[PDB]
Amino acid sequence: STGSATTTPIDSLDDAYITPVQIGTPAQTLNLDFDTGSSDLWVFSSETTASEVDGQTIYTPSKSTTAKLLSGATWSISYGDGSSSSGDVYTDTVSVGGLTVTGQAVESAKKVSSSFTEDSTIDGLLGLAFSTLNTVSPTQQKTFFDNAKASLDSPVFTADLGYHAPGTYNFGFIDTTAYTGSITYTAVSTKQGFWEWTSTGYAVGSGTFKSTSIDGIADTGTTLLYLPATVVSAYWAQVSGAKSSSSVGGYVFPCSATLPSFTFGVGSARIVIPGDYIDFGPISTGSSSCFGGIQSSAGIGINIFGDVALKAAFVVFNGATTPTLGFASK
Repeated sequence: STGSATTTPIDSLDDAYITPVQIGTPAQTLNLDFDTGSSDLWVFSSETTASEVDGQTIYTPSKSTTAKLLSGATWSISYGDGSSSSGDVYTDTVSVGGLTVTGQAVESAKKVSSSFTEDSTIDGLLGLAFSTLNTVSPTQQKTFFDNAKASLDSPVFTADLGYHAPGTYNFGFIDTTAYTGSITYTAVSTKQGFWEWTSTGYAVGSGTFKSTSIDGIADTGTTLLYLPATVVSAYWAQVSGAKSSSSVGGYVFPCSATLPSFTFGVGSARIVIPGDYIDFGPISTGSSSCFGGIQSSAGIGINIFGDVALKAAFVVFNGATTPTLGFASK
C-alpha cells in the first residue's frame, strides 16, 4: 500500500504545516501537525477541557463506531517550547492520504497548554519519530508509520515541504518526479528516538564550504534551523546590523536586509537554503526588526534541522531494519 497527502503551511511564515487525517467511522477529518521529532498521535477532542478549545476541530470518539477506549492508558507530553498536553487513549481507524491503519492509538487530549489553544489551525499532532519516544503509559504505543510499515510497498515516508506553498507527505514510495538529481543517503542513530544524523558541514552565501560534523535531528515539527553557536554567528556576521537579542530570544536582523543562502552538507552532497527561507518577518507587528530563521542550539542540547532546512530538500525517512535518511535538491 501507499498514501499521499498534501501538507499546507498554517500561516504566511510557514510556522508549521498541517495535513488532513481521517479518524474513525464515519471519518472525522482533523488537520494534524506531522512531527518527525515526536511519537504521539494526539488530538483535540470532545474530552478536552472546554475553555482550552478555541476554533479547533475535535475528535469525538463516541461518534465513531470503530473507537475503543484503551483501558487504563494515559499520555502526557512536553514540547520544545514549553507547551504540553495530556489525556487518555482510544484505538481507532486512521487514514492518511488513502493509507489506512486499523487499531491506531489516538491520544485524546483532556488538557492542552495555552499555546495549543491559541493556535486554531492545529487540531493535534501526528508523531513520526521512533516509537520508543511514545509517551503512552503503562503500555507504549506505536506511531502511524510503525503500524503501517509492514503493509507499505517500501518501508519509507517522504517529506516535501513547500516554501510559502503546499507540499506533500508520501508513505510507501519515493516519487522520482519530486526532486532533481540524486538522493544522497546518510546514516541514522535511533539511540535517542529521533531521526538523528550527521551533516558534513556548511557554507554561508557564496562562501567556501566548511567541512565539520554537525549531529542533529531531521524534525518537521520544529519551525527553524538550530545549529551550534559558532555556525550561527558565522551566518549572521554576513548580515549588516544582525545581532543576537536576549530580549527577543535570538538573532534578529534589519527587515531591509537581503539574506544570504545557507548550505548544509549531506555526505558529499549539498542542500542550499535560499536566503528568503531564513526570514521570519517582523518581531512584532509593524517592527523593522525581523526574526532570523537560523538560531543557536546552545542550551537545547541537540541541533535541529527543522522546517527551514527540510523545506529546501526532498527528504526520505527510510524505516528499513537499519534506518537511514535521504536528501535531494528539488
